[PDB]
Amino acid sequence: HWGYGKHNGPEHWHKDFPIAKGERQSPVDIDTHTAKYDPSLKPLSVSYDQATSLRILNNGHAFNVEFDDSQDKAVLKGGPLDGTYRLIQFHFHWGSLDGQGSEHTVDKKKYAAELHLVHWNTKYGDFGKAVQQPDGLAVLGIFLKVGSAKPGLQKVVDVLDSIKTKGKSADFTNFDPRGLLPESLDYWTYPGSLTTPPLLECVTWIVLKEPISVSSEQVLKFRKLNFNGEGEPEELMVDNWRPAQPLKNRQIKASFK
Ligand SMILES: NS(=O)(=O)c1c(F)c(F)c(SCCO)c(F)c1NC1CCCCCCC1
Ligand SMILES: [Zn+2]
Repeated sequence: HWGYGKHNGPEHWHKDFPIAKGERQSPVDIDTHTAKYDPSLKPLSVSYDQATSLRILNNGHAFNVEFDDSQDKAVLKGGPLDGTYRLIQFHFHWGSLDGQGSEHTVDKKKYAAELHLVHWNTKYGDFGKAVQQPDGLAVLGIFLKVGSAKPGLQKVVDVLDSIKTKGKSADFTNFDPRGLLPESLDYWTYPGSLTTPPLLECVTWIVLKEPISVSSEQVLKFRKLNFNGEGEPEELMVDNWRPAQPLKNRQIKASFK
């Protein structure tokens, strides 16, 4: 039942998912002035050389690019993390207009979209068990602004026409997610949650400071996707973002300056 509309959208989620009002919900606004520089934070280590993408799927809420995570192929480590976290999928959240679409905000600024690369802590053996643990997941979030095209996104954008409606999927091999990163790996980090139901409080959030640029043509193609399934009334897949939630009793740490 949950979704992103007036009747089932973020302000309703708490009724099925009481943790919506919990103590470590995501996303948040990143107050860049109150984020504490922490010289003990390590460089983030992003090892995507061996990533094996499998499939791309429209689930009715967003689209997911899935990876084979049955061995240590694409991993995130260091940064604020202990251990090794395996990439399982990436997805995006975006707006009906370029002035909104990101879930995290930076001194209240919305970006056109936000990419989330979702990784799970290999000490919990699989993703289902990891989401039940307070350090189960590390999600790397990257802002998108509109300007020049991102060449390494085009393969994603071109296949979207083939997964237009809910439940459609396509083969999606040999996609390299290093094509989606910006130059710098400076980050903020905080303890938070999934941003969609079940809203589990299991995420170490790592949000890059530097956005990537994507073209208006690229983001426009995102907005041509549908929330409905084939042969239902067209509801464009836009504004699939959860707004900033109360920071509460949490500190956002910066890797830089
Ligand atoms: N937004 S997020 O990065 O915190 C996030 C996770 F980290 C998750 F681990 C999950 S669990 C599903 C894994 O495929 C999740 F749904 C989302 N959110 C969903 C966003 C909207 C569209 C539904 C598709 C799955 C991602
Ligand atoms: Zn997300």
